[PDB]
Amino acid sequence: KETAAAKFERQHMDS
Amino acid sequence: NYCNQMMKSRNLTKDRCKPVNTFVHESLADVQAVCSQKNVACKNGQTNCYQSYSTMSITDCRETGSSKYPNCAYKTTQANKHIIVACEGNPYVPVHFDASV
Repeated sequence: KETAAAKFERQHMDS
Repeated sequence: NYCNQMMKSRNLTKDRCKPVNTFVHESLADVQAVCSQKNVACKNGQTNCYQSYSTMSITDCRETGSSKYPNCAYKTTQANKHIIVACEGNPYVPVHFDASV
């Protein structure tokens, strides 16, 4: 389901 | 608290307390662009890491010494620093947060 890039986004992105 | 709120909502501390985690308040497009900027070695020795040319708004979330599941506690430190991310795939996109200088 969750890929590494997707995981990075969920964990570190807050535009 | 921004860190307690954000970590929770992002499913980060729903089943445990993550000791530390940084949040980047720049657009995703701008953070993805770092994968073609300054090539540097990750702290582990790997070299698929990239440092951003300019500083970025980020918030460091660190558990306090008192924090213990289910009651995680975080200290919120907002700052502006260069970010260092590890990149992989096609396209070359960030997959890990290495550090912030």
